[PDB]
Amino acid sequence: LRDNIQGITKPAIRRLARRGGVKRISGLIYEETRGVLKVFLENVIRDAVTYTEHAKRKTVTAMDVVYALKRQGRTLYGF
Amino acid sequence: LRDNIQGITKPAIRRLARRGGVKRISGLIYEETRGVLKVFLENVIRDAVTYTEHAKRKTVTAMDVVYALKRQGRTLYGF
Amino acid sequence: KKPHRYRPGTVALREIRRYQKSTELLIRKLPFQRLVREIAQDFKTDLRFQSSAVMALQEASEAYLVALFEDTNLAAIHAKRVTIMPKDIQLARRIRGE
Amino acid sequence: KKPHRYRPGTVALREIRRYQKSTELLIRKLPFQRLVREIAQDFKTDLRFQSSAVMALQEASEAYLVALFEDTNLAAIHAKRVTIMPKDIQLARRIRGER
Amino acid sequence: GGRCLAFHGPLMYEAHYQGWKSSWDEWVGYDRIRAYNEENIAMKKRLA
DNA sequence: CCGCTCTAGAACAGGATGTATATATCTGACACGTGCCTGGAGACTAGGGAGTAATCCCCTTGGCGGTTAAAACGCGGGGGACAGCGCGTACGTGCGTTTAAGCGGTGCTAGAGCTGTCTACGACCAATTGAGCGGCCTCGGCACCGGGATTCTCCAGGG
DNA sequence: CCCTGGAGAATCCCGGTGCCGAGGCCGCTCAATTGGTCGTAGACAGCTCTAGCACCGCTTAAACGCACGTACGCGCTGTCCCCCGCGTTTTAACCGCCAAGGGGATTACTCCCTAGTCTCCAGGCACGTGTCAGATATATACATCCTGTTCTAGAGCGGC
Repeated sequence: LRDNIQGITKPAIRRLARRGGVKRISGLIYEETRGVLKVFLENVIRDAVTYTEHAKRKTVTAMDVVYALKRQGRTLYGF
Repeated sequence: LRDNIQGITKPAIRRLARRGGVKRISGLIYEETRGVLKVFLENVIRDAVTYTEHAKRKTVTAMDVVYALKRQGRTLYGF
Repeated sequence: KKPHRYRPGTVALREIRRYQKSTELLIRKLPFQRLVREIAQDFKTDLRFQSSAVMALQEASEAYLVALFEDTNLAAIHAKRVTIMPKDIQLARRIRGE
Repeated sequence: KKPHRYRPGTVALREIRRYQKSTELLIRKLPFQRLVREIAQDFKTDLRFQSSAVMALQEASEAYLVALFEDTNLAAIHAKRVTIMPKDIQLARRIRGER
Repeated sequence: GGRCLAFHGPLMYEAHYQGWKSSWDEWVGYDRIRAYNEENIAMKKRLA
């Protein structure tokens, strides 16, 4: 699996900013937003990896993702 | 005790800005800083009031203020 | 014969209104799914994710980025602008402490 | 004859370097202490505060204001300015989630 | 005492020049006059 | 067309005032020593929760076509970020003057530990029992599909 | 250049289908409920004594205020290049369908080590104190910043 950081397409980043009420989006925002999302994903998934490793499990469950988000003050409801 | 919000004097707010690296200090920032400080104090002290009331004590200790700041993610070292 | 030729900004505000009252997921499923596996394979290989596990990751990442975009947009009007910049995001993360 | 007449900003930088390396408290003890009492009077009439209790509140308030001023200052250069503005603080609290 | 007393052209010498730093004072005793503060510091230094 | 004088940008040196240090000496907590003494450790008893093995069924990954929604490319163009300029005001700098912060002192009591005391209170043990949830039957609220429409918005014409 | 009428297109109100997730029902079984019984944390009463509250000298660095001007927030201009709206053509997204096999979930046997005591003792804590690095103090000394004067380059003017 390579070049998967481009999976978050420019209209997808455009649509995300539209939900946030952004009037205009620069061309350099998409590269920065991908990097910010990559950094944020690299922290939540790594925390979920330790949660999955602690349970002697090989598949990451949704409950471990919730605990990974809860410990950083970003608790998620619905899972 | 009235008009004690003016105890945070103009050079005292200026000194706080200088510690934060602020080069130029506006004349309208002192009322805003006092309002922000009043709001921040009205949360921590009230939290310490409930800590003091629950501890069957009528004097506020620094130990109770430590947990009052800690429960909002602002833990203080050195008490 | 004259094309409609909408000026920039009006359809963007229309997209803002149509996507603020809606709740569908903006980011596609497999592109976000494949990004998770590539990131996770750097930490541990032969790792699997449940379908609902990625569902929790996708909604949380979108809401965090939308909230970041809200602060990013709020920085633009604060800086007398309507176009967001990469430096606007850097200021937003620094103030939040991230 | 004329005095030295330092340009606007020169003494400001000297104050910046002095207060960023010295740990003395900028806010005076007594005016801050009476502010604690009048705020706590709205929650409890018969309340007392220790000397260390007011001490802990002062350092946390000073560090929070310094951290707020750091975010307020950084928004000024972000907004092509060097002077902090009340709207910059309102932006700083909202981004931090403190309204 | 007073507000203007100097042997040279006075600059509101008190007992010290007001509006100036403390590292300029001279406390010598000479012939001191007022002359309405050297006729209003020589009519504002010949009007700037 | 060339030389001469006027003018101004800029590098450079000197004065100024707030800090960087070289002792002198105070000084006040720092760490060492001591005397305990109170909590961890060796040893022991007992039991209970997970390591491991087995099962199982279940659920995520890989793996295909289909299709139509959408990313991507490109053209037109259009409104905005920013370089730039001008105004002015309002905040930097500086002391005069005032005014309260803080150090030190004294007195009082508000009340937090501290020690008994006695007392209801909740974990635990028999004994039990009744609606929560897995599952099944039913059913209707809004997704979907169009149909129509007010209805808000841009382009063109007139003053 | 601004005000107003008409029409193109995305959006909003509405009739019909239905279907699949939500509402309702049956067991029933396991966790909620009833009663008793003690060890024990906790409320209550008296002592106290150490730290906070209130007022007082004083003095002095901190703070309010006024005069002045120059860095800077803010108003205004253009542009052009950076980003949006739309036409076209790919493109991989989603749902449609099928197995696969590691793997989550459950049950059971058993075995180690952690719950719970007895005793003690050696490291940790309260107390006491000589002491050695930090702060106050001040002439000395940096030290960079502001400003004044001079050097040299550039444009304008006049004469040959």
